[PDB]
Amino acid sequence: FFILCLPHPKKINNVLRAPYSWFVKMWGVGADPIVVLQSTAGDDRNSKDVFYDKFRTEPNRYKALFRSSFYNESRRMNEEK
Amino acid sequence: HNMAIGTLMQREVGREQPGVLTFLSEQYVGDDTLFYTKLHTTDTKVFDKVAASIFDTVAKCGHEASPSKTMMTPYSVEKTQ
Amino acid sequence: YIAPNPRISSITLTQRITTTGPFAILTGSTPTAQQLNDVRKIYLALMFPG
Amino acid sequence: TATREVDFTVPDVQKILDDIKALAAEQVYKIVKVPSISFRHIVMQSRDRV
Repeated sequence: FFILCLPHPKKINNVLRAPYSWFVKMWGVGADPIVVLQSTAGDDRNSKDVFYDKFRTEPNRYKALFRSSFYNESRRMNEEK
Repeated sequence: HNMAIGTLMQREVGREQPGVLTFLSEQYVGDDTLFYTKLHTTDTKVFDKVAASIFDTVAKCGHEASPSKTMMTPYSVEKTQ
Repeated sequence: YIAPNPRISSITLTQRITTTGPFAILTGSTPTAQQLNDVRKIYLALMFPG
Repeated sequence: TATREVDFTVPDVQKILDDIKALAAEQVYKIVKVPSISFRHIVMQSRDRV
């Protein structure tokens, strides 16, 4: 990474930070056994009073969803970037 | 302005592909929206048409939201860095 | 050897409201190599009665 | 050791309600303009009897 910016580091890093941030978001989303940290809070989706349980794994429900054309188009735009 | 756009987001999804993608939360901050929804089908064709009607609502408002910037994922969240 | 069906001793209601069985600390335990050989003696004394 | 075995003791109710809904769109019948064929004839080198 340091060799690539070193020509023009303020311009290279501003356009290479987008596929580096996108890679960490969409990493472990497609695997079939998914390990989560089981949490519990209020009925509202914005409740902050959360209680944590131990780790566990669960089968992914969205396994076949990532065969779509939304992600396949979104991945080649990031490989272009 | 994100609230007036985001309320037009839920209408066209409810009027072209009804019964899918019920909305449960609406968080609007500076230059960001965050919809906590749940998806009612793991389909390759139907989800490809629901995800197309979201971009057609923003583009027919005037803005240009990139498909590489838009996030539609089950197990990842970014909100205010 | 067949362990019993794990949902016999616990029912889950909504997402996070599950029944907790009475022997919840023994069912979530594991036999060592010595304590499993003692199990094989019990199924060696039941198939041969006297 | 807490995440080794894959879990199944909590049945996902939201998945089995999305499959009852998808079962309601199963079109059993069909709408056609002409009914299907039910008799065919073969010619035994004749002009009167098939």
